[PDB]
Amino acid sequence: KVKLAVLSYYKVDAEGKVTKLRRECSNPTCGAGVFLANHKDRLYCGKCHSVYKVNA
Amino acid sequence: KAEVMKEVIAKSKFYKQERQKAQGIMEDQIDNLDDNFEDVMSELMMTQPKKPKTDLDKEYDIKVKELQLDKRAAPSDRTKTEEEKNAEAEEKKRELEQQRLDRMNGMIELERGVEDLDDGFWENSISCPRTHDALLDQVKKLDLDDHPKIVKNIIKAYQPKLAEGNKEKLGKFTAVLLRHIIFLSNQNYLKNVQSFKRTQNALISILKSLSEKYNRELSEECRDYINEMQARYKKNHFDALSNGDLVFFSIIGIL
Amino acid sequence: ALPEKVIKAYTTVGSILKTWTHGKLPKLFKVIPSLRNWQDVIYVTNPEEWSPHVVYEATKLFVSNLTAKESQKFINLILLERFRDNIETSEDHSLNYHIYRAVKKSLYKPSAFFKGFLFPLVETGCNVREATIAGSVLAKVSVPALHSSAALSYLLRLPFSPPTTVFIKILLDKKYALPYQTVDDCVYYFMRFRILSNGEDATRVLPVIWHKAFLTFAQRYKNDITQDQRDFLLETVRQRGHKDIGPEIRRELLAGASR
Amino acid sequence: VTIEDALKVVLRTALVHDGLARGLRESTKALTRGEALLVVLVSSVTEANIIKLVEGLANDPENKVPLIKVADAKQLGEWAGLGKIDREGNARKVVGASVVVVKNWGAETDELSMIMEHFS
RNA sequence: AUUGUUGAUUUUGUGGGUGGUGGUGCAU
Ligand SMILES: [Zn+2]
Repeated sequence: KVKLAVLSYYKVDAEGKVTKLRRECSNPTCGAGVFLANHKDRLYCGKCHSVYKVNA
Repeated sequence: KAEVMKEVIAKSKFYKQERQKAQGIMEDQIDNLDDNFEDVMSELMMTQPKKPKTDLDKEYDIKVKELQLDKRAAPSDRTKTEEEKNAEAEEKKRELEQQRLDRMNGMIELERGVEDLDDGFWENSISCPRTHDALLDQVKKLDLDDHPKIVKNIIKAYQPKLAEGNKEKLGKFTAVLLRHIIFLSNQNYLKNVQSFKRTQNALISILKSLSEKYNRELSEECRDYINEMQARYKKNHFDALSNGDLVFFSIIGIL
Repeated sequence: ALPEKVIKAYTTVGSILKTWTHGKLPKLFKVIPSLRNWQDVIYVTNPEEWSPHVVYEATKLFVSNLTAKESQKFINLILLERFRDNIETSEDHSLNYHIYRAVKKSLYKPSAFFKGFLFPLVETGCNVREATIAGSVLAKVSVPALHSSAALSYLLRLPFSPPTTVFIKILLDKKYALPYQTVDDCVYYFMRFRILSNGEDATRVLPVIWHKAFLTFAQRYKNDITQDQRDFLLETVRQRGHKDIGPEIRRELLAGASR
Repeated sequence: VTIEDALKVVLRTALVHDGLARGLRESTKALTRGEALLVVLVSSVTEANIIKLVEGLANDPENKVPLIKVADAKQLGEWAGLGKIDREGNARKVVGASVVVVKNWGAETDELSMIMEHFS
C-alpha cells in the first residue's frame, strides 16, 4: 500500500501556487484529474489503460 | 461393433481437429487485430463525440440514504416447537450416552482401541491475565466475594468475536482460572466459610463453561499440575500435599 | 456513423465474439467501456449475437469500468434482454450457466442491478420462471442491506402479482437487519390485503407464495414490530389465512416481543 | 441556527442526492475538475501538507471555491454519513474525514443561503 | 476496505442458516 499518494502528484510553493507534477489523460471520458502513471518508457493511464510516450 | 467404434473414434478426432483449427484461426484474428490496435484507436478517439434520472431512479437513490439514518432491526430464526426441541434434546442425550458407553468399553478417540495403546508400552480496560500472578494483581484489592465478578468480566471483555486472538487469550485464562480455584482453597478460609463457599463454587461454574470451548488448554494445565504434584511428592511426601490437591482432583471429575 | 475503418475493425470483433469460448478477448473489445460512444461501438459487435461466454466477460469488463448510471444501461439493454430471450428460447426454459454468472457479477454494483435488471423486469410482465431464476441469483449472492431494503420497500409498493411476491419472499429470506422503516413497509403490504373500504387486493385470491412470504416475515421480524402492528397482522391471518400456513404464522406472531 | 448546525443539514441533503465528494482523493479530483461548490476542511489534520494542498486548490484563481474549517475529522465524518447508527440511535463506528467537498446541493434550503451569505 | 485507476461494491476474526435455473410421478 501507498499512503497519502495523492499528495505526491502536486507540489505547492510557499506562495500557495499549486503545480501539477504528473500529466493528465487526454481521453474525453477520463477527462481532467485522471493522471498518467509515469513509467521509464511510457506514460500509462490507470482508467482507460491508454499508453502515451514520455516525450510526446 | 468394431467398425462402429472406429467410426465413432474417427468422428470424434475429426471434430477435435476442427475445433483446434477454429481455435487457431480465432487466435490469429485476435493477434492481427491487436497489431492494428493503435491504428484503430487513433481515428476512433478523433471521432469521440463532444460534451435526467427517471423519477423512479431518483426515489431509489433517495431511499437508500434515509435507510442509513434509521436504526436496524435484529433478525430472528424460526422457533422450534417444544416437541422438536425435546426430540432434538433427547436425540443428543442418546448420542452422548452411546459415546460414553463406547468409550467405557475401550473406544479411544484420536476410533482406535485400548489394545492399540498397549504396543511398546511394557517393552520401553479489563486486562486478560496470561499468568496466575497477573490475575491476583488485578484482584489483589478486592474482597473474596468479588472474584467471580472480575473473572466473568474478563470473559466478557475478551470474547472471541471482539478481536482476533481472543480465543487464545481465553484459552490461557482457562488455565489461569483453574490455578486460581486451587489457589484459593489452599488459603485459609475458616473465618468466612460462607463467603468462600459462594466464590469457590461460582468460579467452578465459570470454569465449566470455559472447558466446553477450551478443554484443550485446560487439559494441558491439568496434566502439568499432575506432574507438579508428583514432583513435590518426591521431595516432601505428604508435606507437599494440600487441600488444593483434593479440590483439584474433584474438579477434574466435574469437567 | 463511426469511422469506416473502425466499422470493419469491430465487425471483425463481432465475428470473434460469436464463437468465443476462452482465451484472451480482443483488445479492441476491452477498451469499449472507456469510449464515450460505446452504445454505438457495442452495436456493431452485435450484442444479441454474442456467445453466452462473451456475455459474462462483457459483464466483468463493462460493470467494473463504467459509471453507475451507464452500467444501468448495459444491464438493462444487453444483460436483461439476453436473460429474457434465453429463458424463452430454451427448450427447458432454463438459463445458460454463463448468463447466470453475468447476473451475479452485475449484482456487484447493486444500484445498477436493481434499477436496470430487477425493477424493469417485474414492471414488464415478468413470469414465474424468470422470477425464480432471478430470485436464485439474488438469494445466493451477497447484497448490501441498504440497497435491498430500498428495493424491498419498492416491490411491496407495486401492484400485487405472484412474480413480484417471489422477489419479496426472497428478500425476506435473506435475513437482513432490515431498518425499522422497511419493517413497517412490510407490515403495510400484508395489512392491505385484509378486507375492511379497501381495494380488490382484499378479495384477490392469494397463492401459497403470498403465505410463505407472510410466514417468512413472521419468522424473522416478529420481535421487530410494535404491538399495534402485531394485531393488524393477526387480523390479516384470521381473515386471509391459509389452511396449513396460517396457524404457523399465528404461532410466530404471538411469540414475538414488541419493539 | 449556528454555522456548524447549518452544515449538518446542508451536507446531509447533498448525501441524499449523491452530491458529496468524501475524502482527500475525491475532493482533490472534484476540485481540479471544477465541480466543487464548497469545501469543508479539518483544521486538526496532523499532516500540514493536506491543509496546504486543499487550501491552494480551493484558492485557485480560475476556480475559487469557498472553504470552511471544522475542528475534528471524526466529527466531520458523521456529517459525511460514514458512520453507522446504533440501536440507541447514536452514531457508532464513525470514520474520520479530513476533507469533504459538495458537488451538488440537491435541494435549496434556507441553511444553504445562510452559508453563502457569510462567504459573500 | 478493496476493484481494475476505483470508492466502501470488498477484506479480516468469530458464529451461522441453508440440499434446490434437482429430478421423478400424483391430483384442474
Ligand atoms: Zn485515461
